[PDB]
Amino acid sequence: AARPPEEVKAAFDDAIAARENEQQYIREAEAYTNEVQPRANGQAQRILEEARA
Amino acid sequence: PVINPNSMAALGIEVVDVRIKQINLPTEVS
Repeated sequence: AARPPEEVKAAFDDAIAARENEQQYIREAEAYTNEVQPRANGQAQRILEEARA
Repeated sequence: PVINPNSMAALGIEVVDVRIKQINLPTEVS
């Protein structure tokens, strides 16, 4: 075995967790987009109906 | 019919099967 010391092992684990968090941020951004767009569509329909009225 | 000294055949041992039971991640990665 050629493991690095424990102190830097913590940093190695942090780097792997950083990769996972990097993926998670993009996932949340796509979530925000998919959430926000339908609300815009609904507001557009609402203002169109208000104009008709 | 030469037997390498670092082989298990140099000893009286024969390995018939090697398998992995479970592969886990460190608790931070998990």
